[PDB]
Amino acid sequence: VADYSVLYNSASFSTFKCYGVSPTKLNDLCFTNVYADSFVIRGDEVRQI
Amino acid sequence: APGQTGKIADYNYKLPDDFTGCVIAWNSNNLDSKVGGNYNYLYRLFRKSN
Repeated sequence: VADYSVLYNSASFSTFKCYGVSPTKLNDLCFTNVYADSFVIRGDEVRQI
Repeated sequence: APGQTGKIADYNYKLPDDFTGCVIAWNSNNLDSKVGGNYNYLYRLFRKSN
């Protein structure tokens, strides 16, 4: 069970673009599975992905 | 902006989905830079609804 309501709440997130669905609606739908791809990139190319 | 949610988008003040108008933003870091820490600027936190 994921607390997707509160993960969005941390104000550290400076570039929070949810192309998939709206952020607040992360709470209701049930995910088949999930990919969690983590890395660190340049400050300029943050929006190239 | 109409189409965003957050502490700055709904918890303090909301823009309607049919809003028409002009937002204006400019760099007031000159006057707003207060040696007293300008802590007189508040906002409600995480209101239970929207």
